[PDB]
Amino acid sequence: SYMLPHLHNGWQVDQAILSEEDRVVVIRFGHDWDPTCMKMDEVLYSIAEKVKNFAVIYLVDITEVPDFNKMYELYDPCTVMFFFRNKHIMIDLGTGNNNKINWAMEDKQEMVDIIETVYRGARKGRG
Repeated sequence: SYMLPHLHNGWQVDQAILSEEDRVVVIRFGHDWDPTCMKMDEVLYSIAEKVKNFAVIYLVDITEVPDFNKMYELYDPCTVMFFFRNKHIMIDLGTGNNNKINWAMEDKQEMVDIIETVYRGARKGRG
């Protein structure tokens, strides 16, 4: 089961997005034996509990998760995505130059920066 909570089901995903009960939510799409995921996951452990009370990340594999396959939906190595207010928002784990985080590169540095603006920015309130 590991630490970083995962998810692979339309019922758990469609419900998880709305079942935040905190603030935001992070989701990763790729493979269990993916390199880009190994790097991102490494940072998660350091940037998880730090604000888990507000944000709720969830790993996902582009094979077990029935997120509309169509026929050849697969093509990209890996990538991350954030969800807030039950909406799909494009937020990179820690863009170093450009393009989503498919190659993975930021560690607990670029991440903490983005997560700080996302977790705090995607609050929707008046705190």
